[PDB]
Amino acid sequence: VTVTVNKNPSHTVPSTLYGLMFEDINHSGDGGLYAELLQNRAFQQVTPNTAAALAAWHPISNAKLAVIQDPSPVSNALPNSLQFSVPSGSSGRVGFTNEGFWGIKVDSTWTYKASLFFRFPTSSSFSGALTVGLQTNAGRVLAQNSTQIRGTTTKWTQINLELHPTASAPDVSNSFFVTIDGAAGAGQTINFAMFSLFPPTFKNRPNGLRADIAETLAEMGPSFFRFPGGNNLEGQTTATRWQWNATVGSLLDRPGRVGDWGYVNTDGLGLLEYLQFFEDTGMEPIMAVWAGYSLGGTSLAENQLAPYIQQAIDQINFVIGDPAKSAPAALRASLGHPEPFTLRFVEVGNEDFFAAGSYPYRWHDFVTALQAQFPQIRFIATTNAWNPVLSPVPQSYDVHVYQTPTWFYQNAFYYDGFQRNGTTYFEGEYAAISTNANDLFGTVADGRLAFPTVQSATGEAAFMTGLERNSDIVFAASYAPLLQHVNSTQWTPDLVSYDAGSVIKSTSFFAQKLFALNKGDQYLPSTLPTNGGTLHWSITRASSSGKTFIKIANAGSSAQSLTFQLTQFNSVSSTGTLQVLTGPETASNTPEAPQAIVPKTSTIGTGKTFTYNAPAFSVSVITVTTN
Ligand SMILES: *[C@@H]1O[C@H](CO)[C@@H](O[C@@H]2O[C@H](CO)[C@@H](O[C@@H]3O[C@H](CO)[C@@H](O)[C@H](O)[C@@H]3O)[C@H](O)[C@H]2NC(C)=O)[C@H](O)[C@H]1NC(C)=O
Ligand SMILES: *[C@@H]1O[C@H](CO)[C@@H](O[C@@H]2O[C@H](CO)[C@@H](O)[C@H](O)[C@H]2NC(C)=O)[C@H](O)[C@H]1NC(C)=O
Ligand SMILES: *[C@@H]1O[C@H](CO)[C@@H](O[C@@H]2O[C@H](CO)[C@@H](O)[C@H](O)[C@H]2NC(C)=O)[C@H](O)[C@H]1NC(C)=O
Ligand SMILES: *[C@@H]1O[C@H](CO)[C@@H](O[C@@H]2O[C@H](CO)[C@@H](O)[C@H](O)[C@H]2NC(C)=O)[C@H](O)[C@H]1NC(C)=O
Ligand SMILES: OC[C@@H]1O[C@@H](O)[C@H](O)[C@H]1O
Ligand SMILES: [Cl-]
Repeated sequence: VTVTVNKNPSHTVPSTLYGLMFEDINHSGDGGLYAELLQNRAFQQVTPNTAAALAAWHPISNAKLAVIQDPSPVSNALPNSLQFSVPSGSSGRVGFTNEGFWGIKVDSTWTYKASLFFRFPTSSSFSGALTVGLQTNAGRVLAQNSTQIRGTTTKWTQINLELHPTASAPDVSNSFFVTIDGAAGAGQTINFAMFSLFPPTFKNRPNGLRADIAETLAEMGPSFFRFPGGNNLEGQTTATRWQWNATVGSLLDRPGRVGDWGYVNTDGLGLLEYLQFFEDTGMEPIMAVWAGYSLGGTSLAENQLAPYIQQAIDQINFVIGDPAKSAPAALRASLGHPEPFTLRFVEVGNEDFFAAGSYPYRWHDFVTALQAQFPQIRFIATTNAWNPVLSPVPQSYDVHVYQTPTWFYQNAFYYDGFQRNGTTYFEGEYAAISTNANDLFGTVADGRLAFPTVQSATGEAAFMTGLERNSDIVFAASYAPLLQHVNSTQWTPDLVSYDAGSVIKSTSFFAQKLFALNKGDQYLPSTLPTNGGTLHWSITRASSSGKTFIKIANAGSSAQSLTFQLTQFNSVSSTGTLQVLTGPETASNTPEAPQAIVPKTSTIGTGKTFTYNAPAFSVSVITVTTN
């Protein structure tokens, strides 16, 4: 096919076109992006005196463990304590371990920060060292530090100890430990609460993020971060919804919540930590507010909304408000960030098409209130576009689609026929998730993708060329889900996967990265691809530099030739760069082969005419300079 490139741009490409979608799913927050290494660190939202309250915790030697409703808890938010009892007659090493989130990476190049709170409920004569550390799951100690404690300490006391491993572990099958001398401790009980173990964090942020994952997200050049959901915003019930205020301040005062994917969220990754990450990466937020619906099917009545609308206002004021004018903004200032953060986009609920009966009044009441307080924010509706009819008329809709790879290339013209009437569209969740059109949300045996494939990424890339062509009305687009702990998965496929020690960048991740990093501010119209065809392209140009990015998706099984005609330009560089992602149709990056499919960069001859053969199942970016 001959592709003629117009020199005259048709529209400005939004700064926001490519970004990320985040919720805590697949242990993407706790166990993932949030750097805390101990699972069930503070016994949040568990039932005292149950086995499940002890999840991730194990005795050393003859230690007796129970999670109790402490008569004197460390805080109101953390009513549960670990009761650690040493039997009479004990000796040697007695204590307990935490297995982490399916392991803990122990790296001698890292300093770890351990902490805990303790008290003796019964004043005792105990006088001896409390040791914390890291051990292999065979009990081989790799790091340790200690401090003196006294049985007379009957009020909560924090211990803070650094840990320096003597050797890196050969795998992630390691645990955190706490021990005392069994003879010194014989017959005694200690209550513990609010444990933590951190590695070095991204940008050395206090209470920050896991470095390899954070860097991987930054590597993709995202422009926005949609958060905190997604389903995990909604709760199963009003009472279990995400609440911003429960996520800010001291970790002692964060109660955690049962999230929407089968596990407790600590809310250690809370609103301020999200905002700091955006500062650290240059992303801007697309922040959701809870909108009166939860996943059990309950809509709050219209005459019930006011306190929830106020909570949304409070949430936004925490982000952007003048500290002198609201308590949430004063709180932001008091936590060390008096300056407002950026916030241009707020999403009202999540997937309210499932609650489209009540969304008209919820949308109306939330948006009229929020727009009145925040006249510069653009509010995004979550129902299906234009059905039901909302008031006020939405400026934006969030469109989600989970489909087959084929659907994505067949639907690259999704936005071409939309009216240009002042509405913008956020493709806030999309992914090619299955090869089985008859059972998209099924099992792997029934065609569900365990990991993105070259087929899925190239189908998505074809669709993305349509997002970029239609970026006069498409302002933002994010794959979902973003992150997956391979040891605790509720949804596949996911953009980036990991275990306790390493990261897997998917085929889809590379398609995302190639689109986001090679994106000009000008859209250059070109010969249209065949609507329904497997071969797609989109061309943009950087106004300041003339860097011109030709993005090509071949989502099909046939190689396809493209001849590019740039004769309208005064000049075209004599060479360009080629970045190509390709491989067998069903190839994936997996924990066992994490670099099976990676992009390749080379230099090609260019000018006013050049020919490229786009391989079967490929994403290609050709970069030339044009003036
Ligand atoms: C985060 O902020 C919200 C908003 O203040 C807090 O939620 C509020 O919590 C109070 C205390 O639970 C709720 O009050 C109770 O209301 C019911 C029935 O209307 C009544 O039976 C009780 O005696 C009591 O008055 C209040 O309704 C609730 N508001 C909302 C919007 O949920 C929340 O507790 C804060 N979270 C943290 C961790 O600080
Ligand atoms: C045990 O932990 C303590 C407390 O973290 C470590 O002492 C700290 O060391 C850092 C680095 O020198 C200092 O910045 C802090 O001021 C120290 N605090 C205290 C209270 O001493 C100590 O180095 C650790 N020891 C081992 C063997 O890991
Ligand atoms: C932008 O264009 C779309 C497409 O015509 C409009 O969508 C229609 O909206 C009405 C209600 O307002 C519905 O009854 C139609 O089904 C919608 N059409 C389609 C194809 O979805 C939308 O109203 C326009 N918006 C503005 C702001 O002018
Ligand atoms: C976490 O997941 C990883 C990856 O799936 C598991 O490691 C794999 O385990 C299977 C079955 O034992 C092996 O055949 C693979 O060779 C392993 N892959 C790699 C890359 O090591 C790991 O065992 C899981 N961890 C836990 C605690 O369940
Ligand atoms: O990305 C996974 C889920 O898909 C959509 O149903 C939900 O918003 C999201 O939580
Ligand atoms: Cl398919």
